[PDB]
Amino acid sequence: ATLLYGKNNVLVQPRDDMEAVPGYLSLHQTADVMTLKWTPNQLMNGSVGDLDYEKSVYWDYAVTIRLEEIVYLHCHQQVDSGGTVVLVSQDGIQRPPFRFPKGGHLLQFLSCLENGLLPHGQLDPPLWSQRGKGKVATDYVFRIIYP
Amino acid sequence: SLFKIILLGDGGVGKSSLMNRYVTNKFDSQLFHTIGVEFLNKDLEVDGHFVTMQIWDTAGLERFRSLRTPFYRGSDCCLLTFSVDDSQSFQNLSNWKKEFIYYADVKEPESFPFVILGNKTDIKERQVSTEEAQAWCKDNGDYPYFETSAKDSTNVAAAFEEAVRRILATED
Ligand SMILES: Nc1nc2c(ncn2[C@@H]2O[C@H](COP(=O)(O)OP(=O)(O)OP(=O)(O)O)[C@@H](O)[C@H]2O)c(=O)[nH]1
Ligand SMILES: [Mg+2]
Repeated sequence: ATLLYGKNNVLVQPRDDMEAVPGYLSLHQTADVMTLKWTPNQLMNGSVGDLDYEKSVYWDYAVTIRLEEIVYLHCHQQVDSGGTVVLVSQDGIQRPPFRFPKGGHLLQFLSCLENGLLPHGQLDPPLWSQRGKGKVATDYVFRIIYP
Repeated sequence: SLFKIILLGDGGVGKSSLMNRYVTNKFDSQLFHTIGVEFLNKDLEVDGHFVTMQIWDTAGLERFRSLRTPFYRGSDCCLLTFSVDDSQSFQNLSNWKKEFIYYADVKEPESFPFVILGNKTDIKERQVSTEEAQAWCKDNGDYPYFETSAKDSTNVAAAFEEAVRRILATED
């Protein structure tokens, strides 16, 4: 079990009325199986107490997804802002976007995702390709492919 | 090949700021304690060696110890960081070195490359003097010492390059 990517302060907003919750986003590979996790900060930072830890409201917000369940990544990178990505799953379940902090974190995540899918999988179109630099704000759609 | 470099040091000494200054040439004044681990890649050439370094940023806070220690293993060089305006962070250097050795399980601990950074050198009101820091470095393994400022870039690149240089030296 190895860590391919980690990023603090990835926000997710469970509903549009309530403010975004900051959390840690990680990519992990155990064998050839990649899994994406997002965990609200209060569950990492030890700020719930032993007795409440097992049934905290924040456990309802934690996500863990096997990458093979993902068919599309629909990314959105506004200038002077943080990128968002929506994972589109084979099951059709609506998932809230992850929002990255300002900077090139979106691309970095896409890059570690790509580096890890190899050699059995890859992003389509490739990150290095002309199509892979999105279309103009900026909008990306990637498919995960297994040759 | 791939040269893994890890930043350790008390909360708030400027570990994240150093990585971001070196990799992206940017500085943020904002307060946020790193919780989970992160890394960035950077390529450069050193003494005619073309190299990929992977810089691992970690939580400095005592309470977040279990979130950083699993990633000590496999490190090629450790950047132990303190802030020159924070004597406590300086006094913690030994404990940081001890902690790394314990969790990284390195065969030869007194051969292992450390590089020591006294960050925030742009702050004139110091609590640690240069000679004091130089003296500690010499009496605890004869490590390279750099006075750095992530805010104004002072010696930031020099420090990371020396880390690669130290790694290159140990491959023998
Ligand atoms: N004046 C000055 N401030 C700095 C310098 N480096 C970092 N800071 C500031 O000090 C604070 C701490 O910065 P961080 O990089 O987040 O410290 P850290 O070591 O990464 O802290 P932890 O995540 O808690 O382990 C922030 O407000 C930074 O802007 C510096 O070189 N000079
Ligand atoms: Mg930090």
